[PDB]
Amino acid sequence: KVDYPTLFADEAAMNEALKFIKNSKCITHTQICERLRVSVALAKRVMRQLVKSGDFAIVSKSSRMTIFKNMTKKE
Amino acid sequence: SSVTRVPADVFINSFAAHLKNRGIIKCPAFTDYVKTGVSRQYAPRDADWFYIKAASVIRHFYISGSHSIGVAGLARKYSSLQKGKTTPHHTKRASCKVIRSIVSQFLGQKLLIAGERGRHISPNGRKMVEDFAEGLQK
Amino acid sequence: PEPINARVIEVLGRTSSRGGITQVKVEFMTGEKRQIIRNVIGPVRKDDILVLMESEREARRLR
Amino acid sequence: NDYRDLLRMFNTNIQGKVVLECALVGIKGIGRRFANVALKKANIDVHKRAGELTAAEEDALMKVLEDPLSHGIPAWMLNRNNDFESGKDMHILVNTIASTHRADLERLRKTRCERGVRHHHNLKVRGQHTKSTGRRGHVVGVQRKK
Amino acid sequence: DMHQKYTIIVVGKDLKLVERYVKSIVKEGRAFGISGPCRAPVRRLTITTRKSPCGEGTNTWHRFELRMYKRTFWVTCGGNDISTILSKTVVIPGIQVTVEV
Amino acid sequence: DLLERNDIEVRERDKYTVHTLGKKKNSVAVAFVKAGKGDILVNNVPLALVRPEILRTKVSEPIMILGESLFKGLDMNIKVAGGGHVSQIYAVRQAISRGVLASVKDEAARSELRAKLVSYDRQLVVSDPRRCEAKKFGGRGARARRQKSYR
Amino acid sequence: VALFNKWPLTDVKCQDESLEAYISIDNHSFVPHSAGRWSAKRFRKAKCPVVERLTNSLMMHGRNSGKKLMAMKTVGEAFELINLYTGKNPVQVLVDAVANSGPREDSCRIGKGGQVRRQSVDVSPLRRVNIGIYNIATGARKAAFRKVRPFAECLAEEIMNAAAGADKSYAISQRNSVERIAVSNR
RNA sequence: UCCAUUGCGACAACGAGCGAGACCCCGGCCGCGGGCGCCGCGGGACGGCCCGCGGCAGCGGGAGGACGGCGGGGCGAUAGCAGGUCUGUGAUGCCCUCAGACGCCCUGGGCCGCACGCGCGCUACACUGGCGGGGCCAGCCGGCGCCCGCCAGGACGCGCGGAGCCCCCGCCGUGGCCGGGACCGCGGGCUGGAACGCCCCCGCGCACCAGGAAUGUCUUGUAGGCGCCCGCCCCCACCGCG
Repeated sequence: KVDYPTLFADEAAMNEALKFIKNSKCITHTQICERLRVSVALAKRVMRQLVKSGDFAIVSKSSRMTIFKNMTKKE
Repeated sequence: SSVTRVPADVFINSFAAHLKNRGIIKCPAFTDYVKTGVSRQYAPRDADWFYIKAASVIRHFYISGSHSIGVAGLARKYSSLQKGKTTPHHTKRASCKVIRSIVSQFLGQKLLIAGERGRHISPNGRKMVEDFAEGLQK
Repeated sequence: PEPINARVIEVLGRTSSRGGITQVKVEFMTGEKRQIIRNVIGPVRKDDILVLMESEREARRLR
Repeated sequence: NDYRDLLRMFNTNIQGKVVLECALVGIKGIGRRFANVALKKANIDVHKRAGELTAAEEDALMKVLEDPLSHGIPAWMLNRNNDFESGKDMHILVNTIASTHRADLERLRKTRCERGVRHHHNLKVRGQHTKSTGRRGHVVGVQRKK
Repeated sequence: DMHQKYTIIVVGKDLKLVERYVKSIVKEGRAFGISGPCRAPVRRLTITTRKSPCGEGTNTWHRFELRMYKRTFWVTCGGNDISTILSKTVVIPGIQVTVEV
Repeated sequence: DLLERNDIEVRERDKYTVHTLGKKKNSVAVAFVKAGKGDILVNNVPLALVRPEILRTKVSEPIMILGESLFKGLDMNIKVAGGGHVSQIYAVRQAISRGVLASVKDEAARSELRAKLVSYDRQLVVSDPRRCEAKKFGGRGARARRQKSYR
Repeated sequence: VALFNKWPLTDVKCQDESLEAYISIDNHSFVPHSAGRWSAKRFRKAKCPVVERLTNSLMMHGRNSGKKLMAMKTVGEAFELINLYTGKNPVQVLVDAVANSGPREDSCRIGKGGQVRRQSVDVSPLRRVNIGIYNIATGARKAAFRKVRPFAECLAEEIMNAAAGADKSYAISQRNSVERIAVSNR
């Protein structure tokens, strides 16, 4: 009765999620976490690093909902 | 005025970063351990909660100015209600000791010089706080 | 088979014993001008376009 | 991330998800008087996976619990402020909670009192709500020796 | 003339009675530099009692309200002049006149 | 807070030329206009500054429907007291819109320009009679009663 | 271009003649808080903007009752998501969804005399719009209990799938279910 | 025809009346005097007018318009009930106890005991939710300061002053959970002749993961949601009037 609470070793697991993020055109902060087996707290952090990379573009900014689509996803 | 134009959230957060370089106030240890309020569910996790409260009191102070705000007055800006009881909740005050330290410490830095019913900003402080706002908007 | 668009030429009376139903006199918006009273629930006014009908069921004006 | 799930201490498993804070109040609950007044800070990280926490950080944490006054935690956070024993202010840990509960209940029986009868007979003590409120489970004044 | 400032305050249940006493104080004071009358916000005295003496019935409640209106008149005069004004003012029994030096 | 002489009590001298009242849900906003350099600030606070950021777009309705040349240059100082939060914004909106109308003043067909604003938003020039109702004996709220045990 | 500075209200068109006068997309203030006392009169869906009518519908369930503002936010995040789901005008997806989620066929009992067996009744062309804005929102609400998906995207799931004649949303599977009740109880 | 013998017509009935109306209380708005406390006195939406029907009374659709044809309230006929209260009383009949008193004072009880069953309530079941600091906002109509103490509170004083929800950015995975807040150990106090009253701090994490029959209560500032004040009261609200 569970998913994958945290346990985000940043090796191949972390590389698979951002490649999955390279596969999905648009991403939702709660949605990715259950889209790819992980908790919500992990979901915002990698995307923020993608925002630091400039590979993530935000459209709505709120404490409840933050949405990201890859700047280079059109490739 | 630009101090009414700096959004309250932006003013308060930005002011405390240089107040950290300033070394003004000096938040004590027991206060950073205790949970603010007599109705709060558990302690705020801000860690620099005392320093962040200090940017909160002196901004609302600029608007209050001459009329003055006593120890209860700044507690009023952050007044909350208990969220965990079988019976309904009646509103109550926040903690007096933490608030009494924040403007008493501010009296020490001479930005606030007060001698009236409770507390008022020294003109040098009103000008300087307003000057931080002058930097904030433009 | 498609819900036939209809023109509510006029509203008749509220019946069904709870007043809930409001049977109305109707005419075909699409068709050779077939016009018959039909049973309607919810608010209706004249010149309404009712595109929710099979046409065969026929209602009546006695109430 | 070396999340390191389990890392059980005090005979109570923890989690790789729990933040370093809930991990102690969640040490069976029993054994941690919480509200995180000192727990929120201690010397440990505020919000990280609790297994990732290094043993050295965990060991210092074990020491602060072992001597609360030495950490600088005020007496009001600790549970046994005056003590009916050697009268010395002390914290309560997991095993001592139920030993001290035996101490509180068995003392109650030896020193017979209304507060003991309202526990040996299983009546709720203090509230006097054994009248018309708790049909709930049958933990209400019943009786039937004969 | 030691022109003392007197504040005259009138509290009364009836608006009809109050206006008449207010008019007399204004009328008497034109010779003495009377400041115009100040009308108070109505002072509500609501008492709510369930009407039934016994407990029978859906308790219905009597809201019994007494309205107090107070009138402030500032006068700068000698101590005697208010007394001369007093004979002329029409005294309504039970209405209160308050002389505040 | 409540119908005081707070209409102009805060400001002394610099008599602001226009006085226009806006009221929604027990919230009083008197609009003071001096025809300056595009100061639409109300409550001594910027138009962009608001309690609900999303709500600000509604309070810019005369600005979008009526010519911007009006709001391009004006001067404002509004005393809003009373109201929960959103009550204050519509009252503010009634005030400023009436304040722009008071500025038009001399043109006789001032109403015709204003009615484009009524057509897009009715009550932008009108005050609602909607006010809180009262409870009665046996009723927890204004239009209810204690749940009845037997029909 | 007046919807959240985007999604022009003018661009939206009446795709269906089934309900036309009742859908109003002509007078919307950007982010339609629209608190405007539309309770008097029995015939004014023009007065209640459809998006704001949905706003009223979204607050519900007792805990969120009264929170019209939490709906204005709910519509905006879903509309961005709809724009991200399909480059089309999200308000147009709303016109299609409300038309495609309200019941074409319902059957009340309508026993004029005694025995009551549900009798087939064509719905009023105003009635369909009211239920559609109710069912779409309730589609998100029905699955807003322990769902990982937040309410806003829950609504965005409902409007887009049911927008065409395809049925995946609870709201449209309700219209098809009640249509079937009125095909059986004819 | 109207909520209504509410009318208009017509009639061995013809005139009266009492209910309903009228009236009064508060708002929808404005004007005059004023004013500290915006508060006293007037007026004003009249089914008036438009269109359709109306014997006519009325009747819809309408526009102007603060407001559409009672604002939110009170006062409420004749006739009853073997309804309730002798336990509010200088409202009291009959009848009892009249000093080892059913008189009247003190001291300790009890109504706070008490399977199950109920008759209202209250808080929950979380994800439009938490819990987060931190932008706040009232209307009843209300006083604050300073200093110690986590608070609880206490001292020393001066007469003086405002909610929550929500809105903020955050922290947070669907875990009886950081949901919920029970039960209940350990202290700090309050006030009171006295806690057995209460609050705060720190344990603790009850049930409960959307409620079967069978029920209620309500159409706009309404339902719900969320707080303030009072009544009583040393103490103490979930109650009630607001």
